[PDB]
Amino acid sequence: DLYSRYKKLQQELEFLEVQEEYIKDEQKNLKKEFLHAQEEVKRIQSIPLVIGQFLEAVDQNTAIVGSTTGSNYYVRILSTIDRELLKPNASVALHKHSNALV
Amino acid sequence: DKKFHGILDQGEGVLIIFDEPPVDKTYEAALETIQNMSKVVDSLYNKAKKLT
Amino acid sequence: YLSKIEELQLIVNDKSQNLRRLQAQRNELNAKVRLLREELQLLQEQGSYVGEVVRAMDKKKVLVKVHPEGKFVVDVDKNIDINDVTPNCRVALRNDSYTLHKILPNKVDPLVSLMMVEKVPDSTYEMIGGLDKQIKEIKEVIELPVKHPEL
Amino acid sequence: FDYKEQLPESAYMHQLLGLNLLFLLSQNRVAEFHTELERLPAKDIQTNVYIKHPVSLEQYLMEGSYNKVFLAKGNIPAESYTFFIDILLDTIRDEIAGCIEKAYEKILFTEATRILFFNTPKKMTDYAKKRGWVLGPNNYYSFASQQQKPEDTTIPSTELAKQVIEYARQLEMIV
Amino acid sequence: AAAAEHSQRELDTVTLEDIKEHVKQLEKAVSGKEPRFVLRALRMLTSRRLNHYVLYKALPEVEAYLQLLVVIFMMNSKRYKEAQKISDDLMQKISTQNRRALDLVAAKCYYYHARVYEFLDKLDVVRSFLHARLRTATLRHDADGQATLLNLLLRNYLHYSLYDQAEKLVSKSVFPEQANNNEWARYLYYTGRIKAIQLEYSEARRTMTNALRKAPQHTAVGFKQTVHKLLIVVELLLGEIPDRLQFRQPSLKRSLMPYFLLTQAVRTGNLAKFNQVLDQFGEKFQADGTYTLIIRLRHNVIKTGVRMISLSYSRISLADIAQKLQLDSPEDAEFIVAKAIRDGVIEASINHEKGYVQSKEMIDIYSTREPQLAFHQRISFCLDIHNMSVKAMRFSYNKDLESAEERREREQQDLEFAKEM
Amino acid sequence: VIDAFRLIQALIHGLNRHYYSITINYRKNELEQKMLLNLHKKSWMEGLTLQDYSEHCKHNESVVKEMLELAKNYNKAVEEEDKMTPEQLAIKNVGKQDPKRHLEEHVDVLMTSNIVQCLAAMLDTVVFK
Amino acid sequence: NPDLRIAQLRFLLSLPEHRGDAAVRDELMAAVRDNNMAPYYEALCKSLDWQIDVDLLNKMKKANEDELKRLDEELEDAEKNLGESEIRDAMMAKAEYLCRIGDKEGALTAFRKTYDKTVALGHRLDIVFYLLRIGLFYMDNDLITRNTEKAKSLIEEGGDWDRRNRLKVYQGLYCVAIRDFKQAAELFLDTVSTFTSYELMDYKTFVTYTVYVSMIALERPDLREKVIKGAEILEVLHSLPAVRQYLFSLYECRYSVFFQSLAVVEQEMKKDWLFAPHYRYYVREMRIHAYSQLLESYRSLTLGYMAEAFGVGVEFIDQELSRFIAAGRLHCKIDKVNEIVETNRPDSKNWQYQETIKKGDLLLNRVQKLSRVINM
Amino acid sequence: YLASLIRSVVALHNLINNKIANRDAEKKEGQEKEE
Amino acid sequence: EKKQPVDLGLLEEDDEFEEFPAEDWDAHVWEDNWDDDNVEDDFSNQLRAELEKHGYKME
Repeated sequence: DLYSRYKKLQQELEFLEVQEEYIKDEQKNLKKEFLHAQEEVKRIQSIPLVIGQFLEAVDQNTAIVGSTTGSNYYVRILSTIDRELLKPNASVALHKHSNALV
Repeated sequence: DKKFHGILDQGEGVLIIFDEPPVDKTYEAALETIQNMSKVVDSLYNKAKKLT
Repeated sequence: YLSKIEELQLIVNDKSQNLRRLQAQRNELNAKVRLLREELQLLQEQGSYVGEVVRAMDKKKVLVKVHPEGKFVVDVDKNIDINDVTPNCRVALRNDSYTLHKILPNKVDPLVSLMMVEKVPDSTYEMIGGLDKQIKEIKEVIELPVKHPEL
Repeated sequence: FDYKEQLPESAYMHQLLGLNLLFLLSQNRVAEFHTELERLPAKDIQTNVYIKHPVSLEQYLMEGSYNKVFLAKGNIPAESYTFFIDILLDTIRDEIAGCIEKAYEKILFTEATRILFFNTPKKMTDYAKKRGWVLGPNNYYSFASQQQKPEDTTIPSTELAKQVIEYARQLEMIV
Repeated sequence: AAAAEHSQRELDTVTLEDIKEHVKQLEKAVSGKEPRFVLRALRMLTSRRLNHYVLYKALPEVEAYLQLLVVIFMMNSKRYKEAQKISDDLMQKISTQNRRALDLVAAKCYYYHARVYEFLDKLDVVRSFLHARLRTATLRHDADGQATLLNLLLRNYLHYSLYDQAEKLVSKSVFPEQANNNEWARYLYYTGRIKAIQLEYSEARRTMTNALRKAPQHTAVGFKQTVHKLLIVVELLLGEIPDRLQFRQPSLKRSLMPYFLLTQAVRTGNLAKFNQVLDQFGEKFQADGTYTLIIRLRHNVIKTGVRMISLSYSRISLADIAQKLQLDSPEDAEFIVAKAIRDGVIEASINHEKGYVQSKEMIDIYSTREPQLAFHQRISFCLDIHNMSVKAMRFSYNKDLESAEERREREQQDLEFAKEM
Repeated sequence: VIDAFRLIQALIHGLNRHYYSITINYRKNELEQKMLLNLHKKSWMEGLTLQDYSEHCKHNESVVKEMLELAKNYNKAVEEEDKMTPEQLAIKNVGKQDPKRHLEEHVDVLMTSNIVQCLAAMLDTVVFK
Repeated sequence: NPDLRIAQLRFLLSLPEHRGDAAVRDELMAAVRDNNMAPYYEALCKSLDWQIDVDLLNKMKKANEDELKRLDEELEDAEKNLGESEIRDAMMAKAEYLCRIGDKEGALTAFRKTYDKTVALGHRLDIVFYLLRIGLFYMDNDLITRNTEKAKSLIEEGGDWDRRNRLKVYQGLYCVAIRDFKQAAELFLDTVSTFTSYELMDYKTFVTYTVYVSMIALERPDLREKVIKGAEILEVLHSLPAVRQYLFSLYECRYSVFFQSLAVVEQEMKKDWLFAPHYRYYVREMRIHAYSQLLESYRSLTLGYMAEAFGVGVEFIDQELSRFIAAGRLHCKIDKVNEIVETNRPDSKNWQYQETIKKGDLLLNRVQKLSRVINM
Repeated sequence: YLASLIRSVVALHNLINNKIANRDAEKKEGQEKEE
Repeated sequence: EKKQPVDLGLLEEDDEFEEFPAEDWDAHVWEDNWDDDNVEDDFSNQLRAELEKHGYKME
């Protein structure tokens, strides 16, 4: 049985090798990309947006702001939003149609 | 009274003065940080015994 | 045994199956992160309309006055009852769909707001000496009357 | 050391073991010596009856010497380890010498006789020549004193950097 | 009654790590035993042989385990006659046991086997076996049983007087991973010890410190009490006084008194007091072997004497030092102090003809090299503590998939609507 | 963002109706890139330059000091949040500034900034002689 | 209350003995009678080891049963005629009665449940104050640290500066109850401006404490500033005739006498409780200071000058300095051959370095310890 | 000595949190394995 | 694990004094430590400081 098993395992030993060495690859190519997706999203910020004052945040990654236009919406907050700095009503950068907190 | 930082040598009838200015601030804040941490550790372990 | 036990030496190598095990998660976790920031286009989908519920009814659709505009009677999200929906409370309205996106938390109360605006010192007993007989009377006319109206 | 009462008796033990320990001292093998202590760990062992000679002999040179030398004189209640004595004796003196080289630069000859336990004045300069000690009319110099040098210039930045590097690896590799 | 657990423990007979869990409760499964309850195994089961064995005293994967229950039964019953004989019959069967899982179970077995034992036939005849399968299991790659067995034979060398045999034993040893922290500390304990007796202290403090870390707590006292005894000794010999918060921790403070009477002797640097104390508590110190360690201190005490006499005096006539240290002669002194100087203790010189020590300064105030090393060493520690925690912490990991198809479709629909508009 | 295409968000204008999109790529050279690499490089005399020490000391004295006040913050957050959840958590930390990301982030500057300065000297002393 | 004095006198009886069988013991017993105490009588008897009159115990327990019965009954009538602020008060009399009956757990629980009521501030705070009070009474510690935190919050929220002062008197006295005198310095020293909390002790006692600790842990120019020039002390420090005499002796460079008064007061500390075995820590330190203060103006001075000043023999003086020099607590160093003493100044770094490393090690040992625990 | 050190504390605290998530997790899973 | 620990403890010893200690098995710790040492020194010193000076009075 061995000459079929004891020998058919060496493959396995390589499977962990084929993948053990490749696995590090995803860890490695992800981190470089990790900086991409974060930067690529920068467009979300743009430049000609509509300032708003912060109101309240339903919870994680959400809140209700005020629009200078008078709108007041439940909007979404970019992962970047160095939160800590979100008192109770901030003048705030608003995406226009994505309409969310920049 | 710590006024001018020196010492008298009565053997020779002399007065020495010094220019002190070494009480370093950095090292002080470092020691203070160790205190605040030594409080945080205890409080951290107070939750461990509960989670373990 | 010769080759027999041999299988064991290499068989135990399964250890590498776990570490990679730590990898997958460890690796899959990034994939979510790297992919998570991809749906960021979602922010573009649209916006959300908070709203002020006038009240719910029959036929299935919450009656509501948003904010600048006015009253709309509109359907809810499937994930909420009509019954769990009370009057005077904020809720995410699907913007263009003008159906409930979700129900935000708190409403703020009006009577509480009135009380705040009045600002009448919150005074605890232990701070008024020379006002017992009254207090007693008060207790008699209020505290006792309530604590045990059965008295 | 084998289970028995009539087997382990012979007083050739009591003298022989002590002889052995003393051998180990003679060869400057301290590791083996203390290992032997742990071995012999004779529970029912009063003080050290004869065996204090090598033990005590060791403990005292763990520091002082005069007491040790005294032990040298007290082996003559003993055997051919006198030869070992003449070993150990010399084995001590260099020490004092190797001590006093760094101790202080200046000795009157009679004082060197006092330290090194000579009963002779000429044996001194015999030894000092053998030690290469320039002698000035009974008064010896051991100069140079010290070269308080190496103010750090080879392992101050070449090691730390790697350390830093390491540390930073310790910081980097931490990933 | 309680035998249900013994049956419930048998429900751990499925496969592999169950045994581990099976052992845990089985640790406390020995609370209740009756000889008639022994007949339970008689009804539990080869079978005939088992029954016979039971009778004498008074499925296989659990056969070994029930044999454990037989040993536990006997040993805990005080009765050595049947207990001892049984081990010989039980130890053999379970030993030659051509099973891999059984090796783990036998470790508890061996743990008792040596224990009750007394002499040669047990130190010698029983040791040859532990080394035998020690090699066998070593090739069988069962970590736990190995480490345990190794510990047992080490403990044998130290019930003997042989440190060397155990030392060179270590020299050819490789220890394995997957362990039980208690066995791990048993090792580190014996290791540190023999490592010390051979004079090398600075690596002993290490292994004993680990014996403090890796040891469990609950009530595992006597091991801590004992070790500490060795802990205090090493810390003392190495020349570093331990802090009081040591001689007063727990119930052990009642046994550390001797060592608490040593440091008072040592710190003061007064020889006569030391010696007198050694005579006082000697017998007490003999019940363990810390004694012959302690009797080495006569060097350290005097070192302390000298260092204190140095810090508190710029120059002293030899006469006075010889008076403070009670010693016979000045000639004795300058040997002792001449020695202290070479060891980088005093930083002095000696004026011989006037016979007074004169003492070096602290020009070495801010060496900078010292604090740096101490600082460097510390940083590596914080790092490791941060690396190990990142490699361990890093391990309910599943249930992953953001985005969606249902919603995506909805979004698409919305977009289409917008387009239409 | 770049777009190239020819006739027959954007769908409002008939991306596919009046016109249609195309695709884009970039012809390259191993050198071109090599110039661009030095874009975010440093100078020459750089690497051996040692920022004003005295001034640096302020960073460690001033930086460490600022952290000290935080040290207590982290203590209060562990002793507090110690008995809560994540939804309750958002109320706490969306408001104020948890001292966690401050100690870890703050340590970053001290670590690398100090190591570079320490390392720089180690080289100048041995090398430059 | 419970009146501390019971505890202080108790400790007095414990003393190295001293027996006696004088004022103390019968003072205690006298306040068992009028206090119908019990949990002592067994607690104390088991401690001191001198019980008798099984009858007296029974009488005390009986009357206790009577009143606990009564308060329980009173409370019962309230449950049917509440009386929120009232109920809690009868409770305050309950656990309070446990204080007169000096049973810890009981007043503890009683008070706690009264907090669920309390509602106000003086009840939810001052009651806590008493709860800790018990702490001071028993000679505990943690039981207090956790409650001084509570009151700390209650005061941080609102309250006033009247409760904060008593508070600082408690915290302070506590700080003295440990080796923490620095924290007690400012705390107590600042407690002279106000001290309505005669609950614990009188005013001149307190005075002696704040002056003691002040002398110990204050600098020379801030000693002159905050204590030697204490408007509230001058009128009091004239009321005394011991600590003050020492304090002045120092400040004014009149050493030799300073010592005598130092020994005196030492022989007055071992009697107290706040110090208990600290009488050995205090004097040790007060020895160093003077030696320090004496040298500071000299780069060299001769022993016989010092010994002469303090009025002791050389050999003993040398023997004393030998304690403090090797520990780097004193920047002197001695030359016995010529009987001379020269002073080597210390470097700031040398100070912190030694302190930094010590502190760092303490944190490291604690970090690792509990690391392994959470690791497994 | 401060940065590295305190930083290590931060990892430690984080580890503790993880153990919290695991412990709670197995409790609920093993709970569910009942039915 | 606890049981294992206990077993280990048992093997390491029993023990005589350890048992006694266990039987005895409190108190606190205060804050910090070292070095206690002897006592009855200060007044002893003064008792001698007198005597000393008294001897020096005798001088």
